[PDB]
Parts: sequence; C-alpha cells; structure tokens
Amino acid sequence: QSGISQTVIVGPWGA
Amino acid sequence: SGISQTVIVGPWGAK
Amino acid sequence: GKAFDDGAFTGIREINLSYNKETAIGDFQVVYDLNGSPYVGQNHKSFITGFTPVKISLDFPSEYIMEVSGYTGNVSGYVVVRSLTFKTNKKTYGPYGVTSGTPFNLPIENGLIVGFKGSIGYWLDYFSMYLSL
Amino acid sequence: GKAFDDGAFTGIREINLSYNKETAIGDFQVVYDLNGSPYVGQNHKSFITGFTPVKISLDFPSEYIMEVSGYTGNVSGYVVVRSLTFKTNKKTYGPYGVTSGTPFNLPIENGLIVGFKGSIGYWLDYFSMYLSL
Repeated sequence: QSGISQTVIVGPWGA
Repeated sequence: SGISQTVIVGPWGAK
Repeated sequence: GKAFDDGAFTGIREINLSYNKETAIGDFQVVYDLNGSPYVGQNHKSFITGFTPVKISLDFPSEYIMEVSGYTGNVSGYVVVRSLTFKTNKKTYGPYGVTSGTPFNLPIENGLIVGFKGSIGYWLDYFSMYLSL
Repeated sequence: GKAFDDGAFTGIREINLSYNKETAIGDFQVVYDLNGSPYVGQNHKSFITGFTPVKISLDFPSEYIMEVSGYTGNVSGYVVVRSLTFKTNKKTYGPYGVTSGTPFNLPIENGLIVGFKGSIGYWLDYFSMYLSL
C-alpha cells in the first residue's frame, strides 16, 4: 500500500 | 546458496 | 530430547499441543498455511503420555499470533518449557501448563511467525520460531 | 517517557548507554551501520542526569549481537528496564544496571538487530528492535 519499506519488529520489552 | 533464508529467534527453554 | 524443525511456511492455521497442569508442555504440532493450502506439520510427540490436548484453530488469515509467552523451569531435573500462551489479534489462548519458573516472551510489532523448531523428550525442552514479513 | 524510533539500518557499530546500579538504564544512543558507513543515531536522553556512561564498540562487521537480555522492575514507582546485557558472537557486554525484577531475553538464531525504538523518561521504559537478514 505505501512507498515506505518495512521490516520485522519484535518487542516491546520493559513496561 | 540456492536455499532461501528466514529470520529465526530463540531458543527459549533449556540451553 | 528428539529434535524437530518444521521449517518456514506462509502462515499458521492451527496449533495442536498437549500439557499437564503439574508438569509442562508435552506434544506439539502445527497446521501451517503454505500459499493458501493447509500444510499438516508432523506431530512432535512427547516420549510419555498423560497430557491434556488443546486445539487452537485460528481464523486464518484474519487472525494471527502477536505474542508468544511462557515459563521455563525444572521438571525432574531438566529445564523445560513449563507453559505457553498464544495471544492473537483476536484472543488469548492459554496459559497451558505450569506458570512458574523463568518467564519469557516474544511480542511482535510487525511480522509473522511462520515456523517452529525445537526439541521434545518427556517435555518440550526448547523451541525457536521462524519470522517473516 | 518520550518515545523514540530510530528506524532500520544495515547493522550496529556502537551502543552508547548509561545506567545507575541503584536505579536503572538511563540514556541510549546507537551508531548504526548504513551500507558500510557509520550513521550516528539520535541520542535518547533521560529527563534526569547522574548516570554512568558505557560505550560498547563492536568489531563491525565481524562482530554482531546474538542475544539481548535484561530485567524489568519498579524504581520509585516507575516500571522500567533496570538492566541490559548484550551478548555478541565474540563476548558479553554487561549486565549494566540492576539485575532484579522480571527477566526478558531475545536470542537470535538467524538475522540481525538493525534498529531500536522505545520510550525513555526518568529511565528506559521499554524498547523494541527491528530485525533483518
């Protein structure tokens, strides 16, 4: 749908 | 090589 | 334990596992998607019996796992995976097993679980997950 | 805290962080790789000062992070990342901070951390990591 490339993102950790 | 790759996360459990 | 490695697929349709409320995770099997067809992964069986089965049937493709979490700890002198919880965009399945020991979690902000690998003896010893966009 | 999001790059060259052994992780700045050149990321600072600074200078490109782990706990009413440890194929850096509370970890079997996002107030509230082949 858009011209921005994407990437796998894991998380968040913390809180 | 001619084998495709994939991100793998882990392991969780026994080290 | 006995090693398994399903490899990577297009998605996940169903997870079938077994657990015992006094010990840990036992059997583990996944129905993946492979380009729109269900791919019945091999049933990775515990070496022992006495578990409760669960079938986690996902409404693929609209429903998908966003966080896997669980506990690891001692059972019979071995470090194993005690409990698992699968949280999708639609609901929470689990916890299954025993929720004590060391917590772990893999939340995903972007991407998909596409595969599992690991080792099962009496209990699920460890596992890893393949991730894809 | 204040959110940040560095986005994705091609690798990690250097991590600059700070911590205090009575409290938690404070500041965070990454020097990324961008197609074989260094890219100095935004420096994400705590609202307060007093932390001890740490520079983790990686032997890029041969050295790379294989596992990030840490503890989450309550500090003065804030639930925050109290410690961080970065394990590479060469060595372990840390733990920095206070190893007390709820543990977490991200072990990687295949792939690279290529970016960080999160939130920092008085301390690092939470973070996530971009992963790529």
